Amino acid sequence: NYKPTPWTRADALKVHSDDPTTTQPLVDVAFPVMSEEVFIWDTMPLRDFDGDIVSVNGWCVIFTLTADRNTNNPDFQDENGNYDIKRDWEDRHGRARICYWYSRTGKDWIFGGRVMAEGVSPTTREWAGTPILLNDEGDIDLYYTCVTPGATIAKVRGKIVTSDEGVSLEGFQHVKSLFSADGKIYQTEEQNAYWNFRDPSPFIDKNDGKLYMLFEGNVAGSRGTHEITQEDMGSVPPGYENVGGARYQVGCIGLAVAKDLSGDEWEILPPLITAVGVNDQTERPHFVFQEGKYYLFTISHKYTFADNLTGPDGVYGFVSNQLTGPYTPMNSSGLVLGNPSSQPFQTYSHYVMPNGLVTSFIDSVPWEGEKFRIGGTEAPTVKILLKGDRSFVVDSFDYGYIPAMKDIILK
Ligand SMILES: [Zn+2]
Ligand SMILES: [Zn+2]
Ligand SMILES: [Zn+2]
Repeated sequence: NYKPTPWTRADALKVHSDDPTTTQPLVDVAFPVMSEEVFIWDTMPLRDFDGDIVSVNGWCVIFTLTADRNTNNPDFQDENGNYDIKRDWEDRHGRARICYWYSRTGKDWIFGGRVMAEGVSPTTREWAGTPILLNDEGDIDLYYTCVTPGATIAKVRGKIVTSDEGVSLEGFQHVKSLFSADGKIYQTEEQNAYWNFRDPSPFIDKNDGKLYMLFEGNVAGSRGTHEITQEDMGSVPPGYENVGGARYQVGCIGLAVAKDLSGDEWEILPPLITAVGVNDQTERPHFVFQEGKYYLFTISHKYTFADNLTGPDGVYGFVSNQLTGPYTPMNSSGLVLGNPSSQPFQTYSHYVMPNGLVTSFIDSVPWEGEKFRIGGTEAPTVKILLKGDRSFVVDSFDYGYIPAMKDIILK
C-alpha cells in the first residue's frame, strides 16, 4: 500500500537548539502551581475528530494525567523525615490517573476529579491518549493507554453534563481494549522489555471518510537486531558514518484504521514515520490539518536520540500533502519547538493545536546551585505559525491557557 517515511540521521544532523523561531521561552523559575494537592503532566484537551478544541455550553475541558502530591505522606520522607519531592515526582508514572478540569476562560482551571472510578481501568495505571467529543448529546470516547501488565490501547465511553456552576463527567464505566503491539509491524514486550506502545490520537480523514488513529510504537524486531539501512542514514556528510549503538533506537509513529466509524475494531497499518537509527521515542503523535496539508507532530527526548546525534526535548514535526506520505521534516531538521539549553527540561509533552497554540507541563527548572525545582503544573502556552514546511514562534500566553476553537451547544 505505502511505505513509511524515515526521519533520517541526515535530517537529525540539522537539528539546532536555541533557534529562537523554534525555542520555547524560558519558564520563570518562580512559576506558580495550579494545585498544592495533585501533580499533573500530560494534558489532553477535549477535541472533535479533526483536531478542533471544543468547549461544551461555554465550558472548556482538559483531561490530565494526575497523581497526588505526597507532601505529608511518611512513605515519601527522606531519612531525616523530610518530604522528598523528587522521589514523589519521579514515582508518578506508577500512580497515573486521568482527571478532568474545566473553565469558561481556558485558564484558571477548576478541578473536576477522576474520569473513571478507581477499578474501572483494566490496569491501575491510566496513561495518555485523547478525549473525543462524539456528538452534541455530550457523549465522549476517552481513548487512552492501559499499561502494566503490557501496553494496550483502549477506550471508554461516557457523557459530559454542564450547569451554570461547572461540568460533570459521568458513565465512564466500560473500558474496551482495542489492540496491543502485534510483533510484525510494531515491536512487542517479548521482543524488547523496554518497548514503546502508547498514546492513541484518533482522527477522521475526510478524503476517504475513514476513522484512523496515530500512536507511538517501535519498529518490530528483537532488541538490538535492527539493521540501519541507507534509507535510515539519509545523505550524511563525510565523517558522519559512525552510528555507534544507533540500532537500539527504533521509534515510529504508528497508524491504524477502524473497520467502521464506531471505532470498536481496528486494523494495524504500517507506520507513517520511522526513526530507526535516530530516536527511540516518537511520543504523543498528533495531527494538525491546515490548508489541505497533513502536519504530523511528535514529542521526543534529547536522551532518546541515537549515538552521534542530538536535539532538545520538545516537539518535532513533519508535513505531507497526503495522509500516507511522503512526509518532509518541519524546519528541515524536524524540530518545531525545543526547550532552551539553559533550562533543557523545563517542560514536556508539548501538544500543538490547530489554532497554533502549544501547551506543555513544567517538569524540572534549574533553581540554585545544582538544585532543581519541580513543576507538575501547566507551562505558559506558546503560539506558533505554520507556513509551508516551516514554523515560527510568534506569541506567548498565560500558564495553561488552552481555549476552545468552537463551542458546542448540547441538545
Ligand atoms: Zn472540527
Ligand atoms: Zn445530536
Ligand atoms: Zn527528556
